[PDB]
Amino acid sequence: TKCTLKSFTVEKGIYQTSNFRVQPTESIVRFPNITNLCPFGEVFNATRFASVYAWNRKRISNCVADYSVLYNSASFSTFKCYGVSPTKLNDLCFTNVYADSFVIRGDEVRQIAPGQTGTIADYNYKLPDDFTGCVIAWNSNNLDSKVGGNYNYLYRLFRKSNLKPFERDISTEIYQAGSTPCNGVKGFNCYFPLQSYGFQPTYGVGYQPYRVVVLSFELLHAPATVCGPKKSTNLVKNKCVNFNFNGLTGTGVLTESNKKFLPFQQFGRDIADTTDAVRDPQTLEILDITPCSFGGVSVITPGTNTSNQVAVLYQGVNCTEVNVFQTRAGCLIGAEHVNNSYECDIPIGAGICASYQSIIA
Amino acid sequence: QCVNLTTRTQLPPAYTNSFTRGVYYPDKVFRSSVLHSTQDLFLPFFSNVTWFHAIHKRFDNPVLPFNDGVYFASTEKSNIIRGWIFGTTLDSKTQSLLIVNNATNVVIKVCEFQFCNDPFLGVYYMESEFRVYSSANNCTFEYVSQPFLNFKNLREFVFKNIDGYFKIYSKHTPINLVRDLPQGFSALEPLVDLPIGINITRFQTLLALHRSGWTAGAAAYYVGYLQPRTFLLKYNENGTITDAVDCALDPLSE
Amino acid sequence: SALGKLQDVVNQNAQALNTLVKQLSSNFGAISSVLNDILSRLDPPEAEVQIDRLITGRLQSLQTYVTQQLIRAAEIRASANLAATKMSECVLGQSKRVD
Amino acid sequence: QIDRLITGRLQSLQTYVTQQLIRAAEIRASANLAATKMSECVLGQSKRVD
Amino acid sequence: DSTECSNLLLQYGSFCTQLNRALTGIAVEQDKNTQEVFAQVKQIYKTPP
Amino acid sequence: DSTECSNLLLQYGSFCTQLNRALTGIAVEQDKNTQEVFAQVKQIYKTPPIKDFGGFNFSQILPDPSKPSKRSPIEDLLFNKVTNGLTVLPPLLTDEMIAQYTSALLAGTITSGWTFGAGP
Ligand SMILES: *[C@@H]1O[C@H](CO)[C@@H](O[C@@H]2O[C@H](CO)[C@@H](O)[C@H](O)[C@H]2NC(C)=O)[C@H](O)[C@H]1NC(C)=O
Ligand SMILES: *[C@@H]1O[C@H](CO)[C@@H](O[C@@H]2O[C@H](CO)[C@@H](O)[C@H](O)[C@H]2NC(C)=O)[C@H](O)[C@H]1NC(C)=O
Ligand SMILES: *[C@@H]1O[C@H](CO)[C@@H](O)[C@H](O)[C@H]1NC(C)=O
Ligand SMILES: *[C@@H]1O[C@H](CO)[C@@H](O)[C@H](O)[C@H]1NC(C)=O
Ligand SMILES: *[C@@H]1O[C@H](CO)[C@@H](O)[C@H](O)[C@H]1NC(C)=O
Ligand SMILES: *[C@@H]1O[C@H](CO)[C@@H](O)[C@H](O)[C@H]1NC(C)=O
Ligand SMILES: *[C@@H]1O[C@H](CO)[C@@H](O)[C@H](O)[C@H]1NC(C)=O
Ligand SMILES: *[C@@H]1O[C@H](CO)[C@@H](O)[C@H](O)[C@H]1NC(C)=O
Ligand SMILES: *[C@@H]1O[C@H](CO)[C@@H](O)[C@H](O)[C@H]1NC(C)=O
Repeated sequence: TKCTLKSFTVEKGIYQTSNFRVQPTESIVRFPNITNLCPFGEVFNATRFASVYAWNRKRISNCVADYSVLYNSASFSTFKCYGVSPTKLNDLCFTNVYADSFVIRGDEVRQIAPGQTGTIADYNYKLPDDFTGCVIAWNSNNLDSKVGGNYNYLYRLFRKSNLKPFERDISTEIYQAGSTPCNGVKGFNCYFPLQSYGFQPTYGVGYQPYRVVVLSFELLHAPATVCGPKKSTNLVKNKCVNFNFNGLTGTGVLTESNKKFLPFQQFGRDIADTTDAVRDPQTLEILDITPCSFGGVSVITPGTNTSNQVAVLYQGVNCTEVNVFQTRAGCLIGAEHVNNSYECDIPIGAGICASYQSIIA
Repeated sequence: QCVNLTTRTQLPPAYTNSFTRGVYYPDKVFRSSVLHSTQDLFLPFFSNVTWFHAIHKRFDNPVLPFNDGVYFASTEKSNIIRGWIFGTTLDSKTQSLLIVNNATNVVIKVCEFQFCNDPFLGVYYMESEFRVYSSANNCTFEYVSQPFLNFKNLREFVFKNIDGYFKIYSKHTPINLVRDLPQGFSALEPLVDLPIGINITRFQTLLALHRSGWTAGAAAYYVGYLQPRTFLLKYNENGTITDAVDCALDPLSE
Repeated sequence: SALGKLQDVVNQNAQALNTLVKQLSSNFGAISSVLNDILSRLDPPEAEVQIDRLITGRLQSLQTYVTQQLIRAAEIRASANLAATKMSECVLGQSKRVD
Repeated sequence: QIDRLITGRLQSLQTYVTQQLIRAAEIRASANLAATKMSECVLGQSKRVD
Repeated sequence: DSTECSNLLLQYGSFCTQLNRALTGIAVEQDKNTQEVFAQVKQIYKTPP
Repeated sequence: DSTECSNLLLQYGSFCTQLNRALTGIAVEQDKNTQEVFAQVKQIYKTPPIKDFGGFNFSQILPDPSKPSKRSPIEDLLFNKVTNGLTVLPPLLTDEMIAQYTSALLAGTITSGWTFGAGP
């Protein structure tokens, strides 16, 4: 009070000196129930993969993509992400996800990167320099190699020009290396472009089949719908917490509500357009958001010439949320309530007055 | 597969009064016993809405400009109206949106379709005729959902394209009026928001033929256009919109 | 409409409080009216500017509210002084003042 | 540019409205005094000095 | 008459409604003042000829 | 609850202190207004139990013993006919005590004339 009044002597009276703030204790982040996961089983766990030339492209939209399941797996030898980091993949959201799947050799995994060169990048699968996404590769000698030789996997070895980024060439036209026309016959100087990798189990680690899935993340002006899973912190009621319900954030006490919402409605507003009711996304129940018990802190004191005893009034604050007496004005601490009636010396409010005789109210 | 329909009877389109229909919830916010003034794409009260018929020989399936939004009213019995055609050029050059309700479910697709000049479905007296497209090349979005659906049923729909979001609001109403729109109040609940992100400037209704040539089942529908204006909506104790005021209709409502 | 004078004061105070609450929903030229959205969507060099715009808009609203409350307080004080004069002169005595 | 002009003109208009409210309060006090003089000096004889 | 100016002005909220309400209150207050001062009789008295 | 907003708000100085002090002055002014209007007597007068006033009836303005609020029927009708950092401070005098002050004034002006306003 001396600090507020800028004086070392305080006259008898009540002085509003501060404000009592209930501090938020927990953070409650409830978003919708985790449903509709992205089809990563039909990409990674596919029974057969495509060749590098006719590489499969699967467009992934309108689902929840959990990338930590992929990142924490021990079955992948390469999980190199270009243009984004794996830790924040699970938080960001993308418009569409392109999953390109193919089989290449062990020594050819390095060529699936921005800015690289080789047969695969020049003639089979070319990645842009400005590529945002992840390259995931794992050994598949168990499935894609047979003892006689698996000749179901093919690669382009010849083309007149290099491929553009994200281009597919499935043409089986005879490559013309000379001035002479090929005329469809694999004679002198005219070779067939697509050659096969004879994948056998007894091969070296640089020649064994590797299944590669390249995920391409783009953000376009359309609404982004491939989002990562959002966790749901265990709801805490009857405490002043910071709530985040479906992107609506605030601070309040969440209590049970008797308001019956219509099924399409999620939040509740009063006359002054402030959110006072909300629907929990996990469990369809209605919660009232009562603002935390902020109040004024007033100091009731006699003159410093008389005594140094003080009392504290918390305006509009119940006594259970802070010589403690409950008044309609608020909670009064430090004053002894008496049943006798005297003249008003220091006004408290709601018919309550304080006086010095100790401090009585 | 496409089939030209050449047994139509030429007739000018009709017009009628909107009364106090076309109101929808502007947001997902509960409000109790309060009056809320909102600025949004709303249908004007007592406005001139275009009336199209399907009767036998009338088969009204034209292509109309979408403008800023579409209010679709349907005085429907026996489920003739099944879906809508949304797009800009309605060919494979651009990307178009298809809404269909067949005998099992509702399918919403955003793809590069080649639309027929006369697209329709068909019921044989069993649904065994689908002639609405010839191709589907590049799909961006697919969504299969639960089915939305004297004239006995009244179906109100509001379609909006805001910030790449397609809002479909709908309401089912049990009526017993024979010919025109009934006079009353019914606020349209929000049904589904679609992340489409595409340009739409034209639309076309999809009907169903009756085969036993073809016969058109008795149906009637109404097209209204959404304009940016202010409504004063009344919310009761239970939180439903029971009445509305158009701020630009007359000085009393102003 | 017998008690319209008290009802006008109650309605004016409630409407002024409601307007002061509804001024929080205005961005005042900023990208959003919510401080959390600005603090989560932008870096502090531009969030400082947006928060400054929200601060000056809300401060102008609060100054306007306090000024009109002071004017209404002066009016109510004048009415209360008149009421005290009527209490002293009409109730506690007989007044010769006409009307 | 319109934001600068809007905030300047809005501050000017708010200042004008505040001055008008203060002057209206003064004129209301003067009018209440004039009504009191009309009641007590014209419609009756007043014993109040000056 | 600038529509862009009004669109930017709507971001500031209901300041204009407040100012119009205050001016309307002053305008009706002036008529109330004249009514209180001069209309203290409901009978129009006339002097004899 | 934004700490960055408060840090930027501290650059503007003591505007908040001026606004709080002005509102505090208005709030104490309302209590002073009520004190000046209703608390003009320091003796709480009561009417006699027998209401023999020479034919004059004051039941509509005297407090009703049947009502818990101790208001007059006219005062009861008057009370029936009136219907983010924000706090509402309660008035210093409750409605019961303001009704008690009006009851004391009515008892004084009925039983004692204008004598109670000028002395005993
Ligand atoms: C149904 O009628 C429409 C309208 O004439 C036909 O659309 C025309 O198709 C021809 C195909 O050679 C085009 O050259 C015309 O430009 C089209 N006209 C319009 C207005 O689109 C449609 O082909 C007919 N259906 C069938 C199956 O013949
Ligand atoms: C004074 O007036 C009151 C009210 O006008 C009278 O009370 C009424 O008495 C009659 C006769 O029993 C009842 O029928 C009414 O219902 C009473 N009115 C109320 C409001 O209670 C009262 O009798 C009058 N006289 C005295 C001496 O008190
Ligand atoms: C693919 O197979 C592995 C090996 O059993 C399994 O652990 C994993 O869950 C499967 N699915 C995905 C999406 O990786
Ligand atoms: C959400 O999932 C939980 C189980 O994790 C289930 O008990 C609850 O009913 C679900 N709620 C909805 C709305 O689906
Ligand atoms: C509706 O429009 C048609 C032509 O578009 C016009 O003839 C008719 O009078 C209009 N009705 C009303 C009520 O405006
Ligand atoms: C309706 O369409 C969906 C999607 O094309 C299809 O799966 C379903 O079998 C169809 N039902 C009928 C009855 O045609
Ligand atoms: C769209 O389809 C055409 C042919 O159907 C194809 O040539 C083109 O590459 C496709 N574009 C995209 C973006 O898929
Ligand atoms: C949408 O389509 C219309 C008609 O084709 C065209 O005029 C308009 O420019 C298009 N808008 C966009 C954003 O492509
Ligand atoms: C709300 O609904 C209940 C029954 O569901 C009904 O009794 C009550 O009257 C309704 N309230 C309003 C304001 O319509």
